Amino acid sequence: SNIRIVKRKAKGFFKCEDLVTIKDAVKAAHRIMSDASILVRSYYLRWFQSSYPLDSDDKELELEHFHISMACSIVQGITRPPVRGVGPEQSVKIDVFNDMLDEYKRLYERAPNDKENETDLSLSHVLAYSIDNLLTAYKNNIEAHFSKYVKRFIRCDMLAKGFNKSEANRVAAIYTNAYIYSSLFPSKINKGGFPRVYDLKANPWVYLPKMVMINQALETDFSSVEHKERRLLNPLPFYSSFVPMHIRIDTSGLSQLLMTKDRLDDFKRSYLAEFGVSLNIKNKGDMLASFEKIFGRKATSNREAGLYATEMWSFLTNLKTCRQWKELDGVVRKNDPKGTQWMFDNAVVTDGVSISFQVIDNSMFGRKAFSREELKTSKLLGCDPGKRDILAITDGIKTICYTKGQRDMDTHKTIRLRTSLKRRRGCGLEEYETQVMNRFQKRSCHPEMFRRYACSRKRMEHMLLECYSHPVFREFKFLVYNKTKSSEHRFMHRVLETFKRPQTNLSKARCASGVMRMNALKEVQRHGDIIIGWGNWIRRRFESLFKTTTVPEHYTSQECPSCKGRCLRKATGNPIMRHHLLRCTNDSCCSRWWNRNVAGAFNILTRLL
RNA sequence: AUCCGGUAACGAAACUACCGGAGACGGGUUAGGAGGUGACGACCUCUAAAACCUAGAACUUAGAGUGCAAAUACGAGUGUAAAAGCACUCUAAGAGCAUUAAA
Ligand SMILES: [Zn+2]
Repeated sequence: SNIRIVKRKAKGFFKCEDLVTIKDAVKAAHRIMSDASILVRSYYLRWFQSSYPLDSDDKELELEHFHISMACSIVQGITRPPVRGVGPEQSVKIDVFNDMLDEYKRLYERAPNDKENETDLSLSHVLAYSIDNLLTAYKNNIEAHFSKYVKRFIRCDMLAKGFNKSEANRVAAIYTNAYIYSSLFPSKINKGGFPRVYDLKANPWVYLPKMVMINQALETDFSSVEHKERRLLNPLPFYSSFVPMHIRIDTSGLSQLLMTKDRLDDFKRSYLAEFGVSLNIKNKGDMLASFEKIFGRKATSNREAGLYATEMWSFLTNLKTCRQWKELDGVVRKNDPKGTQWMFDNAVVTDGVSISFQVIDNSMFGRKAFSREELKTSKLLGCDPGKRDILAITDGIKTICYTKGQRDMDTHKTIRLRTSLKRRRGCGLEEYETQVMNRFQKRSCHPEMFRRYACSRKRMEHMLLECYSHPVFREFKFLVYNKTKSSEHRFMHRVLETFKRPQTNLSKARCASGVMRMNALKEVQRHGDIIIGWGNWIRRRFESLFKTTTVPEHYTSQECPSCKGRCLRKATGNPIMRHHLLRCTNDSCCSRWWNRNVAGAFNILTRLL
């Protein structure tokens, strides 16, 4: 199906009287989720010491959906398991609640208190979607960063054994290629002979214990290794940021928040008068009943049911009487070949400052089902995606780069940091956050080190949340998104004007050949008439205005256009070995001075030609 | 304090130096422009804002328009009688979120 999102400010969307409830709901959601994540993280660490190496008669611990749900109940002070019924399958899961409950007592050094976290509002339903995001986070972190752990462990070992820090990466790469394509890998799972990549995607939980072991050794085993090389990772993600996070609100969730039995009667009377049908609702919880019993008759089609959801939002929100409704009232973009029509999807995501609207295709609205010759005339350009500079563009006679500093100035980097320090320093919390908490780095995986950090934060949790609850922090969170487009769009506009006119010089770039001059003199007047090369190593928005192509990156930083062989290496022969100075290693070269951007970008463009 | 461009010492740097332009989130609070002598200044008026305070808005780029701010001479050496910037309407091209995280 087709799904799209629209992001706008939340001002005016909610009614004035109901605005207070929404604001307070966000605070409770962040506190419960943040505390729950720490409790879950601590529990898993204890399981690591329970059995390692793993036994052959038991399966690895995999976190299920109800694990996080029980954790939230413990935080709120629930005294008994939420499990319903008795059966062989629930024999083990029932006892797990007691173990987790005991762990919560062990984490803190004081008697648990219930009302320090409970809230009178019934915000249980909202927490349902927040759990899903955390669960999916573990899979993404394990699969993506697994290869990084392997290289670092081998890299640290080489450094410890006295081997030079230059060949350590090469040695690690050789081992990594063989195993991927001694104790850092398990036995091959798939019997079909496929590479280990398929095995990694088969299940991420199997490899999670291995990463935990790697981190523990890195903290203490490699004492002599330099601090810079020992960059600790976070195999177990957890919500550490104190800033409130976003939440998802649906029709069922919205009713549980704002609807009340006394106020419910007003909705029933309004619906009956305006539609002539009386709802079969007698209590607040009856609003979640199936469509069959709501009216006593069944809908003729799936799209009919969707219309019911839309009207519910109108009563509790100014959906059709707000400024933002202009872009959601069946607006069709000018450049859609299919002429698709979109409408509100009865879903809202907000954090109290910014609101994101979910809009789906009209054709699929309701109950969804289960789920070449242009190169001759076009002007050619190449790119060399580096690290210091996000992107670089060359044409054989001049170069332009999108430096990291350019984005920093556009995003108001200095102001954001300046404002944050001053506001926090007013309450005196700066010393505790930096001087104290820095001694107990959160990325540590040992139970003892983590326990010290966990209890320390709990003591100052009340003060920290109030200080970080100021909207100023969230305002900057929206500012970066708004300014991100401006920084990227302006650079793309500069690209057109940079090469719109024929180059005014023909001899400054001595390395330029006859072919380079022929392409430079070409005149362009449209965005789509320019073709920009790209490499395997931001491209989402660039392709929307300019056509792109892929070029191999093999040996693109050593080859030279007018030499018998590779001649590019780091500059030598001077007392100072500067950061990015490059000098040719032979006199038979068109140019003796080179830099990272021009040296690599020029070769990429040459291959395209 | 930083970004961009040029200049040499064979498309050279976080210092090898110099020169010409941008910019410091929103609101209240300071110095610059224009005008009762569009001569300077004597006296006032419209806009605007670095340091400080503060629970506080906004979909993005190229261009086209409208709409703003009012109070030297004649004569019998002599008396006196449009800029910075901002707001709105348009055209063209775009328009999917929440987070974990790093060489
Ligand atoms: Zn060469």
